[PDB]
Amino acid sequence: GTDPRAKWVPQDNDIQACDYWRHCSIDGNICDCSGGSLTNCPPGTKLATASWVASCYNPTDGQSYLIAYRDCCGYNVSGRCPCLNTEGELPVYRPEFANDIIWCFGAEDDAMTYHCTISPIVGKAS
Amino acid sequence: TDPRAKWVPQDNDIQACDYWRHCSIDGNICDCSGGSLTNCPPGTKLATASWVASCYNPTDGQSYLIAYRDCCGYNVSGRCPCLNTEGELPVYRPEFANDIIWCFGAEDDAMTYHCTISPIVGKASHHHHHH
Amino acid sequence: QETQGQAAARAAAADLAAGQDDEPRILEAPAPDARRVYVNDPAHFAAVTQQFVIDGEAGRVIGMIDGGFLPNPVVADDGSFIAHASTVFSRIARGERTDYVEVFDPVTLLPTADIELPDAPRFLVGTYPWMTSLTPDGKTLLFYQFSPAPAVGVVDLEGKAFKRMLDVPDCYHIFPTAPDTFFMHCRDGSLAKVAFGTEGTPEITHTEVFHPEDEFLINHPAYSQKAGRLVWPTYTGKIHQIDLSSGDAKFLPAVEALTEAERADGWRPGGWQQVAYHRALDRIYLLVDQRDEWRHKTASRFVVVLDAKTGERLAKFEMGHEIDSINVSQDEKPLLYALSTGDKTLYIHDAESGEELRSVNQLGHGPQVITTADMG
Amino acid sequence: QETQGQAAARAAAADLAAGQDDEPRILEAPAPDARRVYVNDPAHFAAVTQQFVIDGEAGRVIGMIDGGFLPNPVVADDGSFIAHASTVFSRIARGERTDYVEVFDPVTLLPTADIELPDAPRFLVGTYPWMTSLTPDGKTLLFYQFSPAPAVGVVDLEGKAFKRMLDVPDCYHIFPTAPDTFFMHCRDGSLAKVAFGTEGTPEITHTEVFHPEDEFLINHPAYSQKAGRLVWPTYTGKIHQIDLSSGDAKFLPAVEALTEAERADGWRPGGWQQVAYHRALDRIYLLVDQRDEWRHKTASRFVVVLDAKTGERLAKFEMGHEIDSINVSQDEKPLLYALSTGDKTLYIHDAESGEELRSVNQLGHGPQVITTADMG
Amino acid sequence: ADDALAALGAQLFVDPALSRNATQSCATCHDPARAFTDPREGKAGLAVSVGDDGQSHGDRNTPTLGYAALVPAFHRDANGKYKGGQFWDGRADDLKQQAGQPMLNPVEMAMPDRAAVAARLRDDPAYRTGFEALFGKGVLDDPERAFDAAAEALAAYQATGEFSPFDSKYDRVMRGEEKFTPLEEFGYTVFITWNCRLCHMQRKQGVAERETFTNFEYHNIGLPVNETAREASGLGADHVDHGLLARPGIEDPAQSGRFKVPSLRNVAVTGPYMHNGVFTDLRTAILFYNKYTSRRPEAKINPETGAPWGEPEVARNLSLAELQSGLMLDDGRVDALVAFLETLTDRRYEPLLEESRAA
Amino acid sequence: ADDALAALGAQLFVDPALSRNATQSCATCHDPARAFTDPREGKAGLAVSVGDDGQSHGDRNTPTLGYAALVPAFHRDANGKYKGGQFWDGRADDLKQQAGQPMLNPVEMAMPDRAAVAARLRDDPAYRTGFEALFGKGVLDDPERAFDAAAEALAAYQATGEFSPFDSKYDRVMRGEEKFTPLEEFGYTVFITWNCRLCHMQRKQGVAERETFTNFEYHNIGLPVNETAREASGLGADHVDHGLLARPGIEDPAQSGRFKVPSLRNVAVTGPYMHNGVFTDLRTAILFYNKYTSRRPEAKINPETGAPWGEPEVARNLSLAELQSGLMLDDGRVDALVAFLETLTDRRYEPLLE
Ligand code: HEC
Ligand code: HEC
Ligand code: HEC
Ligand code: HEC
Ligand SMILES: [Ca+2]
Ligand SMILES: [Ca+2]
Ligand code: NA
Ligand code: NA
Ligand code: NA
Repeated sequence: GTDPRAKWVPQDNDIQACDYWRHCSIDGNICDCSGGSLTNCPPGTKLATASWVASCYNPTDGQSYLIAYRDCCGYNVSGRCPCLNTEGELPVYRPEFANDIIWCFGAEDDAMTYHCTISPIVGKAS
Repeated sequence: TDPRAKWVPQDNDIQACDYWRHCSIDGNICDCSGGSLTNCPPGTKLATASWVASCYNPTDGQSYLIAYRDCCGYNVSGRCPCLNTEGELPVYRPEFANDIIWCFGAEDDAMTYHCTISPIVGKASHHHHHH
Repeated sequence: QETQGQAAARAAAADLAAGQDDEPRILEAPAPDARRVYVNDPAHFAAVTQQFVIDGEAGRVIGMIDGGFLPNPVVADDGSFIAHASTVFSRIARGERTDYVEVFDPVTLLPTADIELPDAPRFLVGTYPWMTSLTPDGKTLLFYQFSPAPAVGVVDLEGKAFKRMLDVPDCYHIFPTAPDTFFMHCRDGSLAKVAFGTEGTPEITHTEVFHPEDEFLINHPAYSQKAGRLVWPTYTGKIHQIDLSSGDAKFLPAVEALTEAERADGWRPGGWQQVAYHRALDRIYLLVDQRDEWRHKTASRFVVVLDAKTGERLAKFEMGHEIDSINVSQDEKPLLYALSTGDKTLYIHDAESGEELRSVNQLGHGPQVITTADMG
Repeated sequence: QETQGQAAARAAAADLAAGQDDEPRILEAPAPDARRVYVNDPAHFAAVTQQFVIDGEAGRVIGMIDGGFLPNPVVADDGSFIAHASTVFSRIARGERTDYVEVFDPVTLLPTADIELPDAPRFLVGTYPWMTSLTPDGKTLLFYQFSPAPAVGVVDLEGKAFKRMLDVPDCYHIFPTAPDTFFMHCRDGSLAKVAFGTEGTPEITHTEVFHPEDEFLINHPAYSQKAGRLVWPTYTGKIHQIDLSSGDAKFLPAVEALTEAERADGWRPGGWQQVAYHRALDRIYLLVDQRDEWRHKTASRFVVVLDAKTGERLAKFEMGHEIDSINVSQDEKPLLYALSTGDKTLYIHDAESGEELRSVNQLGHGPQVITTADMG
Repeated sequence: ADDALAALGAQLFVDPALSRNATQSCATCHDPARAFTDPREGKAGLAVSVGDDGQSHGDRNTPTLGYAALVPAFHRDANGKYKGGQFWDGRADDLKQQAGQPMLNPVEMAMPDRAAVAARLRDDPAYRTGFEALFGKGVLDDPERAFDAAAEALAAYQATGEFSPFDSKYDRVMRGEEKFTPLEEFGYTVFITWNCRLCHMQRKQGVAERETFTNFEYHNIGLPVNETAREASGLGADHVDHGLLARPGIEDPAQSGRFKVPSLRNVAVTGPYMHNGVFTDLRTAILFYNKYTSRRPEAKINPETGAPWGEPEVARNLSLAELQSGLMLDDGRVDALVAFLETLTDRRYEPLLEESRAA
Repeated sequence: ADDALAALGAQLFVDPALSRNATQSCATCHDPARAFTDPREGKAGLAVSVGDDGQSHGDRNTPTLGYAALVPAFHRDANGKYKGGQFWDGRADDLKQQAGQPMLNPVEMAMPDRAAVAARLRDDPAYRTGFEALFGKGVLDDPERAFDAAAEALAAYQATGEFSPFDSKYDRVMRGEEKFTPLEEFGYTVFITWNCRLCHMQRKQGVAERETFTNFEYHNIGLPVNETAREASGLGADHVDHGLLARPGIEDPAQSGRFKVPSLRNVAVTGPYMHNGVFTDLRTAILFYNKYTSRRPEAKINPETGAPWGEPEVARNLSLAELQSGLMLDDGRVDALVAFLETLTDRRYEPLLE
C-alpha cells in the first residue's frame, strides 16, 4: 500500500482511513470503526476528558485545525481500523503533543484501558 | 494447503500441522512455545486428562494411540497453531472429542489452554477409526 | 457506493462548514432489530475474547462486548438483553478462576447483572452455542458442566443469582423448552428430557435411541427455541429434526442434505456452525464442500438450502470465501451470515440468492460464532 | 540445514524405534545466557499481552510469560530473575484495576513474587523500557507514574512489598545508577538526578539544559546500566550521549548517525526502539531510513553502526525487512536483533556483518520491545 | 437609530442622577478604566461593591460588562443544561432585562421606583430630546416606558464594539498579526487540552467566531463562602448563595450552587475572582482547580490565606466529572495559563497588566 | 539349567512337606486353578489365607503369582520413586528372595528353620536326585545351600511361560488376531485416557512389549482397614499397615501407606481386592476411585457395605495428583472398565469368569 515513510498526505473524504486529515496524530484505532463516530465513543466505553493536540491540515479549506484527541476507555482495544500518525508528534516530555500515552484520564469509572480515539476539532491553528 | 484434502501424515517435522502424531491435535503444538513433542513449556501445568486418537505413522505403517495432553495455565501460545480431526468424534464421545479443554488434573486447577503434547500410549485401533 | 467512512467525512466537513457544534459523548447503539448480528471471537482459545455487535443491514459494527476465556454468548430472542457465561482468572490465564454471568443492556451495552457461578462450574470447550441457553421466558440461564460429571447449572437472571446444579446422566447440550425444562443429547443416542422443580433431583425421561453408535452428530446443531425445532446434522449431512414444541420429543422424518451421489463424490458438511435454521421459512442451511471424511472442522465454500419439511434442495451457493459458520436473520428476506474464521470477516449475504451484499472485516482473531435474535 | 522441527521428528522416531521411555512433564527453560532475548508484545494496546523468552542462538522460543495491559518488562542483567509491572482489571478491561509486580524464576518461569501496587499507580503508555527500571543490585524496581503528576514508585523486590511514590519535577523516564538513585529527563531540557530514602523529600538536582526546545529526544534511548551510558537520539539521528558512571551527568560529545548528504536526502531515524548500544564494543546501532520528518515511528530498513567515541560509521546494514526495534546481545560477536512489529518476527542478525542468521516468527500481535540481559 | 440608541445609553451609563443620592452611575461600579468592574474599596476589599447609600454591600463581585453582549439569552438546552442569561445566577434573561435592576436595587443605585427614575430623566433637557427622538413624545412621562427605554438604551450601548472590541493579543495572534510568546503558546496549548476547555470555550468542538472563553453554562465548582464579603453583605451566617437555583422558576435542587461560567476576557485586570470575589490573585483562581486533582497537601490550601480552601458553600452538584481530571497543574503549567489568560486583555487595558505581576 | 530347574520348582511348588505339619504347599494358597490365589474360606472370607497350623491368618490378601516374574527387582528410579520388588509392600527384592519367606513364616508354612526345610528335602529320594543334578552332590545336607536352591527353583518355576502366558483376549487383540467388543474397546479407551493409565501401565509413553498393567510403583490410594481380616490376622485393632515403609531400609515417611501397584492381569478372577482383600467385587474396586472425583453422595459409600468407605488406614501420602482427576466414572465407564479388565484374563481362566 502506502510507502509508510512517505510524507503523510491528508484527505478529507474517508474518516475510516488512516490518512483522514483529522487523524494526523492519532495512535490506536478509529472509534468510528467499533461503534463510535468521528467525535463520539462506542457504547459501553467511557470518554476520557484528557486529550493531546495536533495541528492537522485540512485539504478541504486550506486551514490548519487543532484536533484535541480523546480516548474511549474501559474496553479492550477494538482491533478495527488501527492507525498511527505522528504529524508534529513530540516525545513524551511534551505530553500535550505525545501520543503513546493512554489518554484515558477523567474517563468515568476510572476506565483506563484503551479502546479507540476520537478526533474532534477544538480550534484554528497558527 | 488444500484444507479439505485427506490429511497426509509426515514423520519429518513435528512443528508442522501434518506431523503424524498431530492427527487429532487442536490448538498449538507445545514444541513451539518452549515445550517439546511430549513435554509442557515452563510455567504451564500438565493435565492428566487426555483425549486419544489412533494416528497412522507413515514410517512403519503402524497405527498408534496418541493420548493428547494439554499444558494449561497460560494464555494460548499463538505459535504453530493446528487443528486436525482424524478419528475425532463429537463431544458426547468425549474420549475422541478435541474442542474440549482437556485441562483436568492440571496442577493448581489450571484450566486455560496454552498448547498440546502428542505422546504415544499404545499401538491399537478403533472400530470407528482403523487403518 | 459511498462508504460509511466517506459519508461520515462528508457530514463532518458539513458540520465544520456550517459551524454546527455537537457534544462528544457515548453513543447508544441503535435499538436491537432483526438484522442485528453478534459475532463471537473465541480467539483460538485466548484468555480474553470479544463479541462484535453488528448492524447487518449497514454492515457496520455498532458495538462490542469484552469476554473472558471461551465464554458462551446468549441472546434473548426478544431483543431485550444479551448475556454470557464467562471465565476470568486473577492473573490473566493463571490463578483464581471466576465463572460469572453478565447480562447487558442491548443499547448502552452496560452490564446490568454480574452473577458469580460458584465453584468454577462452566464447561471449557470451543464455543458451542447450545452449551449455555436462555429458557424461553428469559428468566433463567442454564449452563453445562462436564466435570466431574455432566451436570447442568441453573442461574436465575431475575433474582440475579445462581440456584444449584442439576445432576443429569451421560448427556450433552441444553435445549430449553420451558421455564423448567430442557432436553440434552445423550451418549446412548437418546435425548434426555430434564424437568427441574424448585428443589429435588430433576425428573429425567429418555426418548428412544434415535441414531446408531457410528452415526456422528455435530457439536453445533441449530435450535430454534420459538419453533422448538432442534436441527441436528451428522457428519454425512444426514439431518435429524426433532420437534420439542409439544413439551415432549417428536422425531421428524430424517432428511439428507447432500445427494447419495454427492456423498459418493466426497461432499460432506464441515465448519463450525455448519447449520442454520430459519424459523418462518422452515428452512435448513448447511455449510458443505468436498472433503475427506475427517476434515469435518474445515472451512466450507458452499451452502446448501433445503426445505425442513421434505428435504428438497432449494439453492446451492458458492459462498466465494472460506466459510466456517453460517446463521440467518429471522426476519423476512433474511440475511445469510457467513463468517470466515480465517478472514476474520463476516460476509453478509442475501439468503434468497446467496449474493454477497457487504462485509465486516477485522472481527477479532478467530471469530466463530454468530448469534441472532429471533424477534418475529 | 535441519530446522528444529525436523531435528525433533528424527529424535522422536529414534526413541519410538528404540523403545525409549520418558516421562511427560514440565520443561525447565535452559539457563539464562547472553543470547537469551525477550520480546514483549504490547499487542497494540490489548488488555492482555505476552512476552516470548527466546534462545537467540537457536532461534527458539524457550518459554513465555503472560501479562496484562501494557506491562513494563525488566530483565535483571545478571540473569537471576525477570519481572514486570503489569495491570489487570476484574472484568477484562473494565472494573477494579490491580497494578502489581511479578518476579519470575528465569528457568521454571514460575512467579516467585506478586507485589500489589496500591492505588493503580502505573503509567499506561506504549511500552518504553525506561519507564520501569531495576536498580543495579536487583533489589528495587522503579516505575514511572504520570497521573496526577510526574512521580516515581519504589518497589522492594527483596521484601516483596511496595515502598512509596516519590514526587519529582516535570520529568520522564527512569535510569537507575545506584540502589537509591536515578535520572530522569525533564521538560526543560535537563536531566533530574533523584536520590531517595525510605521517607523524606528526595534529593533532586538538575543538570544544565543539554538540548534546545526544538531538538526532539526520542522515547526509546538506549541505557546501559553497567556502563552508565545513556544514548539519546533526536529526530534527526543526532545522538546525545550522557555518561552517568560517576553518579553525576557528564555530557559526551554529540555525534551524527547520518551524514549531511544523507540528511539532505531525507535520512532520519525511525521506529520504536530506534537505538541499541553494545557496551563491550562501545557501538551505537541506529534504525534509519529515508522518511519525512514526521514519520518517526515507522519501521526502518537500515541500521547504521557507529563508534560511540568518534561517531565514525562502521556499517550501514540493509536489514531486508521492516524493522521497528533493535537491540543487541551483550556478548562478544553479538547478535543484532531486529524486530518487525508488522511481521511479528524477530530477525536475528550477526551484528558484525549484518547478515540475517535466523528468525523467530509468530511473536504475538504487535511485538515492539526487545530486552537482553547484560551478563558479562 | 442604532447609533443614537447606543449613544443615549452612553449618556445614561455615566449618569449618577440615576441613583437615589445621585452618587452612583453604572460606570461607578462598572468602571470603563477597569474593564467595567469596580476599583473601589469596601468592607470586603474589592470582593463586593457598595451602593449609592454609601453603606450597602452586595453579596457578589461586580463582573465586567466587556463581552457580556455575546452571552445568549438564558435558556435550557436539549441536554437539560441551562445556558446564558445575565448575573452570576442567570436570573436576568438578557442585558435588557438586567439593566433596570441596579437602578431599583436598594443595595445598589437604590432608586425607590420607576417613577422616581422617570422624574430624574425628565429633569435633564438632553434626555427629553434624546429619548423622545428614539421612543416618541411624552416617553419620559410614562414611568414604565421611560424605564424600559432606559434599559434598552443601556443594553444597546453595552452591545457596541467599545465593550467587545476583540483587540486582545489573543485576537491579534488568531489573525496572524503576531505570535504568542513561548509561555503564552504553552499556556494556550494547556488551556485547550486540559479541563479548562470543557467549560471556558464557547463550543464543545469546531471553532468559535467570537470566542469569549465561556460556554455560558452553570457549574458549581465547590467554592467556599467569602466570609468578609458575606459579613459585609449582611445576608447571614446561615445564608447559602444557591446560584442558579435562586433564579425564579428554577426549582431543580441539582442547580443549587451552580454559577454562570464567566468569560475569561480581561480576567487579568478584573480581580478579585469568582462570584463572591473570594480569590484576589489570578493565579489563585487557577490553583483552586488542583484541589480536585492533585494528591499533594498544598493542593488543598488556599495560598492567599495559608488555610484550607474551605467547605463548599453548596456541597452538592459539584462538577466532579469535569473537575476530577486526574491531572494536576504543575507550577510551569500554572505560569503558562496566567500568561495565556493575560493575552485575553483588551488593547486599551494592556497598560493595566503592568502592575498586576507582569503582562 | 532353565528347564530342569523350573521342573524342580514345579515339584516343590506343590509339596506340602515344606510346611511344619506337612499340610500346605505354595499351591495351597497360590492355587493354580484360581490364577495362583487362595480359594479357601477363612474367618475373614477370602480376604486372607490360613497358615499350616489351621489357625493363623495373614493380614494381607494372597496375590496371584501370574506375571509376577515380569516385575523388576526392587529399586529407586532417578525421579525418586520406588519400583518393583515382591509382596504388596515390596519388602522382597525379587522372586528368589521372596520364595524362602512363606516356608519359614509361622503364620504360613511355618517351618522352624532352613535346617528343617533341608531335612524334609532329604526324605524325598526324588529331591536328592533333582537337586544334586542342578546344584551338585550334598547340596541337601547343607541347609543354607538347600534353602537357596529351593528358592531359586521356585523362582525359576514362576518365570516360566506357564505363569505369564500372555494369552488373554487383550493379548490376542494387540496381536490383531481378535477384536475387542464395543464395550471392551470403550473400556480400554477409558482405561488409557482416565487416571488408570497413570499407574496401571508399564510405561509413561511408547508401547510396552509385555504389558502387565502396572508401572511397579508404590501408591497409597487411601484404603481403609478390612475390619474382619484385621480381626482374623490377630495383629490388633491398634495396628497400622504402613505398606512400603515396612520394607527394611525404607525410612522415608512419604512411603507410609504405599503399596505396590498390582498387575491387573487375571484381576477378574482373583477377588477379593486390594492389599487387604477389603473389596469382594471388582466393580467395587473400580468404584472406590470415584471417592476422589465424584461429588455424588453415593461415591462416599462402599456398595458392598452400604456404609462410608472408612477413613484411610493411612491418611497421609495419598496420590491426590493422580486420584483427583476431576472426572467421575459413570456407570457406563465402570461397566466398560469391568469389560476391559475381564479381557486381561489368561486363556486358561476364561472359564472362571462367573
Ligand atoms: C455597584 C453597586 C453596581 C452598580 C451601580 C451597577 N452594577 Fe451591574 N453588577 C453589579 C454586581 C454586584 C453584579 C453581579 C450581581 C449578581 O447578582 O450576579 C452586577 C452584574 C451586571 C451584569 C451582568 C453581567 C454578567 O452576568 O456577566 C450586567 C449586564 C450589569 N451588571 C450592568 C449594569 C448596568 C447596565 C448598570 C447601571 C444601570 C449597572 N450594572 C450598575 C454591581 C453594580
Ligand atoms: C466547569 C467544570 C469548569 C472547568 C473545568 C473550569 N472552569 Fe473556571 N470557572 C468556572 C465557573 C462556573 C466559574 C465561576 C465560578 C464561581 O462560582 O464564581 C469559573 C471561574 C474561573 C476564573 C475566575 C474568572 C472571573 O472571576 O471572572 C478563572 C480565572 C477560571 N475559572 C479559570 C479556569 C482554568 C484555568 C481552568 C482549567 C484549569 C478552569 N477554569 C476550568 C467553570 C469551570
Ligand atoms: C498362604 C498361607 C500362602 C502360602 C502357603 C504361600 N503364599 Fe505366597 N503369598 C501369600 C500372601 C498372603 C502374600 C502377600 C503377603 C504380603 O506381605 O504382601 C503372598 C505373596 C507372594 C508373592 C509376591 C506376589 C506379589 O507381590 O505380587 C510371591 C512371589 C509368593 N507369595 C510366592 C510363594 C511361594 C514361592 C510359596 C511357596 C514357598 C508361597 N508363596 C506360599 C500367601 C501364601
Ligand atoms: C495410582 C494413584 C493409581 C491410580 C490413579 C489407579 N490405581 Fe488401581 N491400584 C493402585 C494401587 C497402589 C493398588 C493397590 C492398592 C492397595 O493398597 O491394595 C491398586 C489396585 C487396583 C485393583 C485391585 C487389583 C488387585 O487387587 O489385584 C483394581 C481392579 C484397580 N486398581 C483398577 C484401577 C482402575 C480401573 C483405575 C482407573 C479408574 C485405577 N485403578 C486407578 C494404583 C492406582
Ligand atoms: Ca472579578
Ligand atoms: Ca485378590
Ligand atoms: Na474575603
Ligand atoms: Na428558584
Ligand atoms: Na522401613
